[PDB]
Amino acid sequence: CSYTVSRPVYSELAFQQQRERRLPERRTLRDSLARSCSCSRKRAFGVVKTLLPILDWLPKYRVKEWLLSDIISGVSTGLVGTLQGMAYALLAAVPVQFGLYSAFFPILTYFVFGTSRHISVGPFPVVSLMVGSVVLSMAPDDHFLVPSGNGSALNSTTLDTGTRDAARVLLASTLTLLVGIIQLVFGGLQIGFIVRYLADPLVGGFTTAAAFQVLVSQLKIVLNVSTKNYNGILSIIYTLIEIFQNIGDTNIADFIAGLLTIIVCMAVKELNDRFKHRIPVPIPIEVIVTIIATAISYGANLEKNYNAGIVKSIPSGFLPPVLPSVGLFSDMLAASFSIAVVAYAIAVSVGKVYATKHDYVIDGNQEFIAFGISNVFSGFFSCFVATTALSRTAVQESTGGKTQVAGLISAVIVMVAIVALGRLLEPLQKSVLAAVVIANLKGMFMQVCDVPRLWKQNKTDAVIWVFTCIMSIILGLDLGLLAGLLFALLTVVLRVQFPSWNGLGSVPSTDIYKSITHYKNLEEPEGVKILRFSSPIFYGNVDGFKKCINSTVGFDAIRVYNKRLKALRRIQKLIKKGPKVPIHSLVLDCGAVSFLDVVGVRSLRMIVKEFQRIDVNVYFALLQDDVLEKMEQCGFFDDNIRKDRFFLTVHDAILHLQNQVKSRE
Amino acid sequence: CSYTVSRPVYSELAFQQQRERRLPERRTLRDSLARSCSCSRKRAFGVVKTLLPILDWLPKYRVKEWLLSDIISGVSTGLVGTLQGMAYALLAAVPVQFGLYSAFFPILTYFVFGTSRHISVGPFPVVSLMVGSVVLSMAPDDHFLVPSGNGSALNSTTLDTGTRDAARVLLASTLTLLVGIIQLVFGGLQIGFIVRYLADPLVGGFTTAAAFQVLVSQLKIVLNVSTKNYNGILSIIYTLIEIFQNIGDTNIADFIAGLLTIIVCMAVKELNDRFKHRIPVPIPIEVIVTIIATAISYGANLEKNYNAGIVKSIPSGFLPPVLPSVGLFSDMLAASFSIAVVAYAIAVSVGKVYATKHDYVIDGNQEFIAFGISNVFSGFFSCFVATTALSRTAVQESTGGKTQVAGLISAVIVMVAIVALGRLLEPLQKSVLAAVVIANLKGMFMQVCDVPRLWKQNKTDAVIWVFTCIMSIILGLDLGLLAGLLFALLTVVLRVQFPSWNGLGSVPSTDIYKSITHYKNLEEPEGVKILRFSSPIFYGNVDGFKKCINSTVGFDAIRVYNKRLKALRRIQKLIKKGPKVPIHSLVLDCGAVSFLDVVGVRSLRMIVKEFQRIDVNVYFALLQDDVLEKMEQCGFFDDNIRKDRFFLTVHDAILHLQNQVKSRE
Repeated sequence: CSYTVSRPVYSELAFQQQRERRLPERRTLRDSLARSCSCSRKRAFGVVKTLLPILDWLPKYRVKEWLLSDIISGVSTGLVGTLQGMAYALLAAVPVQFGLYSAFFPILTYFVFGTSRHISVGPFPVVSLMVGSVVLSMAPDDHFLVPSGNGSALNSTTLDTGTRDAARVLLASTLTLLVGIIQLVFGGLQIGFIVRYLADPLVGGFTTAAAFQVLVSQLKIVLNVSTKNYNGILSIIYTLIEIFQNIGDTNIADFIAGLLTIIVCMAVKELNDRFKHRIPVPIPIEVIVTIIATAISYGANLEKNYNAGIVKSIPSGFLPPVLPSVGLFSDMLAASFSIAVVAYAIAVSVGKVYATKHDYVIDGNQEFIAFGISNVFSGFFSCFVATTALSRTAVQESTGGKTQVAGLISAVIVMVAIVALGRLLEPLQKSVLAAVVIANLKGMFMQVCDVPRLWKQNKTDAVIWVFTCIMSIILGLDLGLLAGLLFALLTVVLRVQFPSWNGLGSVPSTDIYKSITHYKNLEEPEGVKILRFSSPIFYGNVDGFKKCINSTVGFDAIRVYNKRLKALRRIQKLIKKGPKVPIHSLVLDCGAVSFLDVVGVRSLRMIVKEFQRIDVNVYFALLQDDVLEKMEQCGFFDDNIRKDRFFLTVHDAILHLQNQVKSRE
Repeated sequence: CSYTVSRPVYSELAFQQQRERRLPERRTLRDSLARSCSCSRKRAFGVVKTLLPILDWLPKYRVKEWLLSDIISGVSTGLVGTLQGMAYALLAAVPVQFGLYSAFFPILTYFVFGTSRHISVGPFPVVSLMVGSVVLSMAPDDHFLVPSGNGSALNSTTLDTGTRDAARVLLASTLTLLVGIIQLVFGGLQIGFIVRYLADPLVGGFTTAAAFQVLVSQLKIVLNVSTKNYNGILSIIYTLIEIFQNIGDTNIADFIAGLLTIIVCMAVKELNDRFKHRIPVPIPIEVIVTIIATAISYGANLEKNYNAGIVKSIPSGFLPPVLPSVGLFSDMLAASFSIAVVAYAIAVSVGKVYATKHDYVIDGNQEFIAFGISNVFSGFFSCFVATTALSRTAVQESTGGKTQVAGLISAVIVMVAIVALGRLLEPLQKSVLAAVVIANLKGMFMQVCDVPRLWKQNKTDAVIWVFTCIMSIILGLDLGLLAGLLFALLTVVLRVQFPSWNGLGSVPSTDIYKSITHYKNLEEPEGVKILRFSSPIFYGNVDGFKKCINSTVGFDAIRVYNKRLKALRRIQKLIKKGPKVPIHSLVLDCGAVSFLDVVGVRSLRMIVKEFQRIDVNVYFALLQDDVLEKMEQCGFFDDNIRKDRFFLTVHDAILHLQNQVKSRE
């Protein structure tokens, strides 16, 4: 309707006098720590109710209808889990039997501390790759070769397959303990704002470039070539050239088998996703392609006939717990910190997707403790880092999943695949397992189509995507995440250092002020020049704030005062012998200021002092209360710059000048 | 007087229709690049005048009295500068004559490109300490010892003084050449915003730590003790422990002489600073104490009698130019970058001080270019990095200085002290030169008294002072500057990630809105809840923004919908068988937003969608045009969330809500 007000021009002091303030809360640190820790039984039961989420949904189960859906979904993901687990184990340089352990022990721990319902904890292609980089860099192949075999001329320095795996397993298991501890520290100390720095373009660009390194790494298994485990700078570029140089030393059997299941698993996946309305339950294409693979490889002995690469290394048994090799945390702390954060970032991202669709909330701090205890419990049983794969958790939700009981039943399928089953997968070719991983890389390879979308959107978000994608390819993969966080935080500083300053003018017959570079019919007060400056002034944009003022007034407060004294010598010598035209005032619309950064507030007192010497007043328009209370402490309100210079509304500053020139020409 | 307005409630569309916008400037990069480079002679004359500032003040001289003033200031500053150079030569591990060289050529170079008038370019204690640390880390003492001298049992591995000085001088020349190249690159590319990151507390803490390290080094030199040139982590602590262990192996004469000259110089300096009104020109205490030291040390032969440490290494002659040892840039790039940055920062600080004290302006890029050319010209004549010392430039201002001619006369003093004089300073003890440096450390040691002042002020800036001071002591000195800039940027990011959110309410009979946590008599509209959020929303403060919304509304937009759908199943099953109370709207006062970081506008749209499902409208109050134009591109205004939801003024949203609840119950 109508918007009419009638109030005096309360600048700063006409409003601060009659308005009583609130008494601030006293320090009383002695009572604060006492009031924090409660003694009632409600607080004691509350902290345990959220620490062990099993006491929430297990007593409130729905055996009538929920138990039936968990069994059919458990046996579904159990077959997909035991195959993806043994396939992702090749990305971490660990033997194939330790991949099944990563799909059994972490699930048993994510049943009493987990705060999700539709998350299948297990291996992950990106996370297992980062673990494999640590195992290869701290235990290479040329560090275990023993000279034996009565060679021709020199010592028979043959491969030392066998006892070499014990150096890789103890190294991978020790890494997971450090990963679990870091997650417990972030969850215990309630510090979770570090994961907020991993923006969606940063994680999207990181996973896209990580999919390339997985593609090159898995291509080595498909072509059955032998690289030199190049690690460091341009690791993916160097290993890609070595594969092309060793194309002749490939295996036709592994190539024709690996490329065949690549087309089959990908075509059926896109056919099932597109034609979802026909059949609700996705057909286990990854499972049926493995059963037919081990069946063909068993009849025709591809190990002896075509010299293919088979597993033939499944002992089909458990192992006693082994203590981690403590002492290697110094050379792995940098890599473990990156793995622990990227594992939690993917866990929450995938978890929140299936949380808003089934309308339930997932706690953030509990997710750290949940994966923290799982990684520690898996480290004591020779496992690698546990996460949640989007492809594996999609099977548990599509086939019907309600609680974590579907995952517990999925652990029984992996359970029988270790004690009794597992030996049947002996003649399975490693190229088939190296292909089901590439078939799931389609979800991350299609993320490149978001770069043109982010370019039409905020351009700074598209640069972070390309920066992280390239930096996670040139300089390793763990350093790419660190080089992306620093570049992302630097972009935030660049946006608050170079703000969007305008020339706000007045709209006729109203009180609203809009930018002069966006509208035409905006009138400005005669003599007054209004300037808006977002991105509150700090030590970095304090010099730019001076340039913004000099640009909107047309002159410089230093050169004008210099020319005055340079010309005043002629005026003061006439007795012995014998520019700032338009600017009347400067109303600074500092309404978007958040902090002060006293290093920068010293210039605000200087700016008023500079313009006061050239007969120009520098008023303020929209300073907040939390900033004005900060100026009083930083030594700004002296016997010259009083509070009357500040105002509450931008139109109040103009009314103060218009009423001042009428009573004083 | 009175502040009355009368306008309709223009929310977003009632104001955007009748208000014509301005046509944006076309890209036309061809004409922009063509219009950038000018063809007229005026632009060429201007760039030549601003590149070589000698053509400005030299033809406009005032010989009559300026000649005598510049002559006296030049002889005084020449004495002071040759003393400071022969003193700082010990901090750079180079011989004494090379300090005199570094105090001669940079002054001649800063005469045609310099843009200041009261700057005495030369050595500097901090820069000399950094150069000496680099030289010691890249050329230690145990890397040149030759076994010779027919020792007792093992090889007589005596000291190899001599040819080591050539290697140190070549290394220092390469370092200063790289510094000059980096400065020229920073100046020509017009990139000067990197120096803005060096805040005043950061520079203060860095200078305090550098003064502490200089004190430790000069105490090592005075006591005549030999350390193991420890460099790296905790270098100052290690060398202090080594000095304390080797106290017995000192020289009584050098120690007592150093203590006496320290006391004398400090007493005379404080007496001249306190009683300034008595005598205007400061008495050259350094000059007279050096004269009396070299006079006493010549009569009584302190070299043979008391076995004191004298110079006895002044050849008193020039040297042909030497080409720098190019190829060592890889192992000194970071050190040269830090040295150039700190030198330019100190130079700009001193120039701005002595320019605002004499009412003139000094350019930044021209200063960078001038210092780069000076360092490049000094690198070709066996010198180190050049800067301006606050103690040396104070003499040129106190004794009377108008132009850089005082520097040209100051070079003639060093000129006559290099070719002919200088040999008279042969018996001068190194402890006397190592004491004037400590006497000049009083200005930086008193900066510790600013920590209590910055604590009462903005506390985040007082932590940067202590953080930089400690980090530049534990982990070297060059890394402390890098560890301070990153910490400062992280502190800036933390201030824009955790904003100061309030509960703004309405003041009766007015239209201004103040924080509810600062005033008592503030009334809020029935049902409406206003929330202000500074520090524009980005990928880091999205969860913080959600938490602030949930705290200001009292509930959670997800848990309420969860409970609604969990209670709705009981309602929809009765046919088969047979919270959000106070919150009516949420006006977000997003007036302090600068950018939106589309990852954040996605969360904004998600919030608006979530609150729409619980019958709660989320309006906006003070969104700027530069943010709305970004939201229009980021895919926010769909067929459901129109622009009518946005408003121009905070009171307009309240008026609209009141009209809606009056016209519709």
